Amino acid sequence: MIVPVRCFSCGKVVGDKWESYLNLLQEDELDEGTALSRLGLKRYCCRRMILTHVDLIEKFLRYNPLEKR
Amino acid sequence: FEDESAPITAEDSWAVISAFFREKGLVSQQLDSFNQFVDYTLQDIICEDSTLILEQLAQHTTESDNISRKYEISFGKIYVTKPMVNESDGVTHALYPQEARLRNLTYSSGLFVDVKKRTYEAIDVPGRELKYELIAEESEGKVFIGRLPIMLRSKNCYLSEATESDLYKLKECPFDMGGYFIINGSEKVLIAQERSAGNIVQVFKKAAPSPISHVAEIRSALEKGSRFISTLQVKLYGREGSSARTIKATLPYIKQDIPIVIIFRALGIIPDGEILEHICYDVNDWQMLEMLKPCVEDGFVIQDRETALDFIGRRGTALGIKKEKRIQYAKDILQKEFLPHITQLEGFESRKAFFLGYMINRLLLCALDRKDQDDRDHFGKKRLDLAGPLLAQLFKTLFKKLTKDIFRYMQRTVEEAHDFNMKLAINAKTITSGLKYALATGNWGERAGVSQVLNRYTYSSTLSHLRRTNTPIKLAKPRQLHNTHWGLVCPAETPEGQACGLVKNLSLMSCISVGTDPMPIITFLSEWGMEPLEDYVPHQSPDATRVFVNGVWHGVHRNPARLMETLRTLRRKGDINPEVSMIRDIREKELKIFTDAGRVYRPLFIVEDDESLGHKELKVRKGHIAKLMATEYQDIDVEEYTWSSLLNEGLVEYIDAEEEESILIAMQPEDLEPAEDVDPAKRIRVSHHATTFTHCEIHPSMILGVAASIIPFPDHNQSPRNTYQSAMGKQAMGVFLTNYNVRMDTMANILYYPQKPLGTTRAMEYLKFRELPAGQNAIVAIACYSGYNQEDSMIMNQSSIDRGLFRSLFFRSYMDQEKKYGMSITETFEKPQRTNTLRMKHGTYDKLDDDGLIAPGVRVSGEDVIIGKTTPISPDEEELGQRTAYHSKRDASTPLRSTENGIVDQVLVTTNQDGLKFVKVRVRTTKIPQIGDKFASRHGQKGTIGITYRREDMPFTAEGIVPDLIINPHAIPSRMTVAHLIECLLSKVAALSGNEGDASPFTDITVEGISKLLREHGYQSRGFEVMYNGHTGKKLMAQIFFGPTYYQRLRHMVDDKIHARARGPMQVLTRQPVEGRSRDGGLRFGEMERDCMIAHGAASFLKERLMEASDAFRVHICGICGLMTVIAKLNHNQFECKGCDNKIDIYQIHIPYAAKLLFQELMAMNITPRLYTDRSRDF
Amino acid sequence: TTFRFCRDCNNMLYPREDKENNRLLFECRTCSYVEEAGSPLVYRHELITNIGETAGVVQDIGSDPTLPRSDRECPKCHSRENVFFQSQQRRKDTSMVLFFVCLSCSHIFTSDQKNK
DNA sequence: CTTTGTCATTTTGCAGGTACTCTTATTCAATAT
RNA sequence: CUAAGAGUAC
DNA sequence: ATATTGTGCAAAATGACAAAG
Ligand SMILES: [Zn+2]
Ligand SMILES: [Zn+2]
Ligand SMILES: [Zn+2]
Ligand SMILES: [Zn+2]
Repeated sequence: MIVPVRCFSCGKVVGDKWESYLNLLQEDELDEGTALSRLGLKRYCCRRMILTHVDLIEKFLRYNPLEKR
Repeated sequence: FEDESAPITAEDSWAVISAFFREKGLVSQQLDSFNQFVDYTLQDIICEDSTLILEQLAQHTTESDNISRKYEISFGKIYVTKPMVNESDGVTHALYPQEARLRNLTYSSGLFVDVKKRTYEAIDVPGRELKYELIAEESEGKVFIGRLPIMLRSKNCYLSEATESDLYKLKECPFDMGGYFIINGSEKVLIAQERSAGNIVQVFKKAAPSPISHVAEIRSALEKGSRFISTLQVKLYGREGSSARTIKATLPYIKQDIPIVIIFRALGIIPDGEILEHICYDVNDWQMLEMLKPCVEDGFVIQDRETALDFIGRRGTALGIKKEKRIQYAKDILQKEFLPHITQLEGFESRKAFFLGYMINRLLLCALDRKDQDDRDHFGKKRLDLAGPLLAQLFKTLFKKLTKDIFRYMQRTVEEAHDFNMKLAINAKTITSGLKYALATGNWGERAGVSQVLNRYTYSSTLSHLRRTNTPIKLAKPRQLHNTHWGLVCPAETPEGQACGLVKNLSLMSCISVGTDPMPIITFLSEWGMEPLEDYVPHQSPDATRVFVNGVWHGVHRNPARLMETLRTLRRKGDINPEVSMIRDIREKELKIFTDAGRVYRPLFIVEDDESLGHKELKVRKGHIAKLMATEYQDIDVEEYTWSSLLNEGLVEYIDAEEEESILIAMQPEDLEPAEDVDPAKRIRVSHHATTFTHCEIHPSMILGVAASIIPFPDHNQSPRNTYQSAMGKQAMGVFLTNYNVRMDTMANILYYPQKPLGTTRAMEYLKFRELPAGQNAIVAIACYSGYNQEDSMIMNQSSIDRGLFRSLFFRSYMDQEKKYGMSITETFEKPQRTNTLRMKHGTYDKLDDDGLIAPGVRVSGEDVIIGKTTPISPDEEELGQRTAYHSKRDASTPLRSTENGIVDQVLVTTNQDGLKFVKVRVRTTKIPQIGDKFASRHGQKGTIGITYRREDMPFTAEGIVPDLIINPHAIPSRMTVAHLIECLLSKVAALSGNEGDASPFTDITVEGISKLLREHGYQSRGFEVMYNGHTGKKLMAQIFFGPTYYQRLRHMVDDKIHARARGPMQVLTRQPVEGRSRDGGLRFGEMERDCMIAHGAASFLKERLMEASDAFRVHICGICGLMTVIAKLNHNQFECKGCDNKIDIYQIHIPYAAKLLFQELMAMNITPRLYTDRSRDF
Repeated sequence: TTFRFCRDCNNMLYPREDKENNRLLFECRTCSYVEEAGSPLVYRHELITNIGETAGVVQDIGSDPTLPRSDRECPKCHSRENVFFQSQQRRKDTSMVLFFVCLSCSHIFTSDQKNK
């Protein structure tokens, strides 16, 4: 849905690295492993936390708001 | 690449597959069948029959009115509109599916037909033939005859042409695939019904006791006619040792098995030699002639066509034909009931005689041990009726009902001389209600379960449901996975229950033909040299191939090779519809062509000589792959190159099970096409040592279905584990649709953080599994840690749960309408008051505001009222202690489920079709995993949580990593789930390197390479890690298998199963506890539980269970008659049995109330179960 | 058995005893057509049948892609290539002897040993 | 002449145990008071 | 409430 | 305008029926 705040296994905060991760993938044309290493994700628990995330909230944001102010 | 005509590689075929799934989609068969039905089948149903002629004779007592009238009604073209809804106020507006779903409407569109009412008149002159003329009243005027429900995304739906942005605007998930109907706001899917094909001759050996040894039968049927089933059977009487072996045929509407020769002479073939030529095509086959002599000896007594016709007519079961007209009667039976699929016209007696000779020839071949009896399980002999044909036959019946009603109304009004009105003639409610009833409830009529509620638990669950086939349940073995099921249905996806094998799922690339008119192919055959059957004489053309089209022997050909070559060329260039299947059996010298609907087929690469390279090669080359890649990349300017382009240029072919008998398929191109130190880690493969291939598999992994395509490394698992995972992934919890927030579904479950698998297959990116995942990558350790994961239990990390592992949202929607019990007895949504309401529930009404609905945001618990409704009743009644005329309202509120609780997410208020207000209340709660919840890997390794440990108590590696899950080692060896271990290793490598593991089944990925990559990353090559005990910090003597693994949270949670009952509601009839946990019911103490208690010898406990725990009833009997007919006034202390006239010979007994009911039911059935309290005989 | 039909009405002919010459004589049962019997045999019954094992052989049997190929000697062409298949007599007790068709001369030869 | 055993039909009663959820539907239409 | 049906767990 | 009435075993039982006195 949206990037988890912390890694499930160890508890490292990875919710502040999603935008940096996407920026590294897109702007710098780094492959996933090097981007994950650059962000500081060394244990493969954190690496799977960020690597396998599916950002469904974007799809949710396409529908018009139910209660629009 | 650089070379345009270079051969493709095994990696290139996925491009082809992508193109296929770009043009077809996952539910192509549903939409195709429905579009075929709407475009052509409706018009055929309307035009067939549906010309109501009523000839009102003059009935002239006097010649002054000797005029005979003839009123005819005919139906012209049929118009089907876009889906629209009526309204209480009468305004009609367009209806969209995400209004039908919310308002419980039916996504249906009106049907109109152009009715032409003609009237003819004739002068009624006796003797003179009547001549009818128009009166110039040629009135014509479309009329509404009902509503056809529309399947979503079909050609007649609003969403067919919608783009992604439009779908988002219309509140429709772009991932939704359609292929289902909306009936009363419920999504209904039509399961493909399997049946045996028609117009196919099948020969079967019979059992020893029966006097008939072999039976050759055809289930003849005609698509463009009345669609009636007439079963012809040709039977060979007498066992092998018997001497009088006579062949007899079973004609319809005949009470006896007529000998075959009598039929042949009736059709017009008098000489014995001509009959034998019609049956046996070889003079040298004297065995068949010897076996056939008894039949002609039997029919020697008839030597004339008229005589044989009379013989048949005498046997006629109608028994309403005079002696002279029996001939005509027999003729009629031979013209309109014998082999209907050939023709219903006359002058084709030769064709039917030839077909009968062919059936007898097949039967004799089976009896002469020259061929085996036909396999009933051969999948090419089966057909799948999809939404198209099912709705076709249902609508045919329903429209026949409506037109019969029209004719009856017209006859009644002309007899009674009343005026005629079309609006009072047509009752659109007939068609509308019939279709709505058939789709709303599974029963397909006026079979069961034909239409089912679409499964929306998970995206893959919906995909699997939309491709499901059911076989209604002979001497066959239908449950087995047949050889012919290869590439058409999933080898491992079927329920474990009674439906095992009967319920099947389509392969990924399998499609069902929708049927085409065979006339163009017949014209092609006639033009290309097919000799007509009428002037066919077998002796002058012995080695002639018999050409069949849809089971109709149309003629013979003398050069079948050229005919097959040109037919293949025509189909490959698109001149013949690709769905048409053409089989050439060289040994039997036959050529069959099938164009009918329901045939299941799959696509394959075409292989030709390719003289340039001097060896067989695929027709597809790198240039076509490049064009497909370019088109795909453009979609994500060049000429578009789609799957249809591959089809048209003769690059890929559609093959069904029947044609698949006559081809050779290469498993993979790169290894089997080219003419012929190996890695020991790779699996062993055989070159087949044969180079005559005609086709190549696009990819072997395409033999799997939707659910099996999710399994990582399915070829490294025991097959039952694959079946278990296929069944269990539909229960996986994920995100079923992206618009779940605007749907008021009854139940919905969502993961907080769905994750795509680290080990993923190539086929799952056509299933959108990476976009809508149904699981999470948990760090799993295989260890005997604490003994709390024995016998399939699991240890889950409590700290992982605290941080959001496998957490879920759960939505439940309660619906409530206000109904008109009378013209002014409307129900009212309100907040009922104890002062003036009856039977108000014990829950709190305080959370309702003044419209009778809780407002979103309020926390609700079990038994609290969420919808407040009252119904008016008749006042001025006094009872119950506190019932007065003020209590004119009876409570009809809806409380929240007893066990459930949560936050009211949303409430929706609207009006129904009738215009009455109704509401839907959706309540949201959070399911957090706990002890007893069920989780499973993708390999059938199901298990519940035994216990949860916090992070400090879990074992840890030198890097501080702790597992999310610990599973027992003992689950591995017996089950042989090697794929689980391989997927864990591959996931560890992928997580370390940042790539994605390619866990496709039949790739050349070995554990050796994964181990080498893992070693390069700095870990032990086999996945073992030195772990430390959490409690003491000491090194564990054994190293632990450790790594990420994809797990699904299943729908079975312990909080939805826990249930206990001390005392509660009792059933009204038997005074026993009610059934079900939703009703606070009691547990069944079955028969064999009683048997176990008997074996234990605990009699008092058994009595206590059956009497004090369920139903103990004290009843009175008298000592004279053992009946319970004792009037007992306990307060007055007066007992009396009328009849016996006694008042002191009474006893009371404690018996189960079910026993008292049984004795009373025996008495009501005229039996006296007299009960006596003392012995009258010695033991 | 080599049955024959009447040439007058195309009906079956049946055996008949003769007294003047004591010879077998085939006669029609409806038009009384009479002729001599070519052979004294009038009935054959095969308990163990050998024919039908090679049934379905056609001049284009080699065009079948499902049939397996072989390089065994053709004892009329000495050619390598040929197609082969097992006995077509579907009795459950038949032998597994193979039959071969040369794609050049269309000579059917078996892999049997006792017969040779 | 009636048994007499004998096959070939007719009945004919059955078909694991618990448990959970949801959906629909309760005779249609014409006539007479 | 009753009934029928469908799906499912061991 | 609304109530009222137009399925596959497999054992058991049974019947038909060529031989026997
Ligand atoms: Zn971590
Ligand atoms: Zn009494
Ligand atoms: Zn003759
Ligand atoms: Zn040869």
